[PDB]
Amino acid sequence: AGAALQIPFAMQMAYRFNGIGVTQNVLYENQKLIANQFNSAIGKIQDSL
Amino acid sequence: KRVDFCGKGYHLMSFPQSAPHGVVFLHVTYVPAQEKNFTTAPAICHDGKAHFPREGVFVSNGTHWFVTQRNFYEPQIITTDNTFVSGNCDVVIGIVNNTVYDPLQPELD
Ligand SMILES: *[C@@H]1O[C@H](CO)[C@@H](O[C@@H]2O[C@H](CO)[C@@H](O)[C@H](O)[C@H]2NC(C)=O)[C@H](O)[C@H]1NC(C)=O
Ligand SMILES: *[C@@H]1O[C@H](CO)[C@@H](O[C@@H]2O[C@H](CO)[C@@H](O)[C@H](O)[C@H]2NC(C)=O)[C@H](O)[C@H]1NC(C)=O
Ligand SMILES: *[C@@H]1O[C@H](CO)[C@@H](O[C@@H]2O[C@H](CO)[C@@H](O)[C@H](O)[C@H]2NC(C)=O)[C@H](O)[C@H]1NC(C)=O
Ligand SMILES: *[C@@H]1O[C@H](CO)[C@@H](O[C@@H]2O[C@H](CO)[C@@H](O)[C@H](O)[C@H]2NC(C)=O)[C@H](O)[C@H]1NC(C)=O
Ligand SMILES: *[C@@H]1O[C@H](CO)[C@@H](O)[C@H](O)[C@H]1NC(C)=O
Repeated sequence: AGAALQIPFAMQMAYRFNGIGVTQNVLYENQKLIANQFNSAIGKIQDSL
Repeated sequence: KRVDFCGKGYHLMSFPQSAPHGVVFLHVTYVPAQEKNFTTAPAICHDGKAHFPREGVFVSNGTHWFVTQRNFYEPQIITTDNTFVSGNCDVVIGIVNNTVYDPLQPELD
């Protein structure tokens, strides 16, 4: 939408949780589990491929 | 709100014009400009409680902390009407110490 403006990635993930109706404390208080789940999900794609 | 469906930027409004066998759309959009960098933090710890912005981000100009809206820089001081509380400050990665100002009790002298 213009020039790239940097933001830390967990803070971008919190904006995106807001965009679906969940408060952002739910992301910050679960950060490690959410990242573990994303990593297992990405590791399952290359296994199926 | 569909990205790039009505031009580049944040769609404000669009005007139609007729062409021969066709149509022309003049899209008016909003494009952000002249950014500055800041230090930032996800929450703020005060009295053993974690505070999150209601809307906006916590930013630091070098020595002081403010809340701003995310798309236009307009800094304000962090109060209990700017933020909400959840939990204690032991669980959030990158939490920062600052004071969150209450209006009522300095009204009550
Ligand atoms: C929410 O669901 C997750 C499942 O992804 C739970 O986390 C797992 O809990 C089991 C316990 O049975 C552990 O063995 C796993 O190692 C956990 N997974 C990860 C990625 O940490 C989590 O406990 C659930 N939360 C609640 C409150 O029920
Ligand atoms: C960050 O902004 C603050 C403004 O709040 C500057 O601090 C001073 O703060 C006092 C009381 O809050 C004001 O009376 C002053 O007018 C403010 N400015 C000055 C120049 O004294 C602070 O200087 C700013 N810091 C940086 C690094 O820009
Ligand atoms: C951002 O990354 C920096 C590393 O570049 C982290 O700084 C380190 O913090 C640890 C404490 O967890 C210290 O032991 C290291 O000495 C620091 N390294 C440097 C180079 O400063 C910083 O903590 C990270 N920020 C967050 C919020 O995790
Ligand atoms: C932010 O403020 C809290 C509140 O005091 C600090 O917590 C103290 O941390 C030190 C060192 O980690 C401990 O020795 C104290 O026992 C803690 N106090 C309490 C009341 O728990 C915290 O360290 C501060 N954060 C930073 C980065 O300085
Ligand atoms: C912000 O700082 C970075 C270096 O950390 C620099 O590359 C960038 O151009 C700066 N942008 C602005 C708007 O100051």
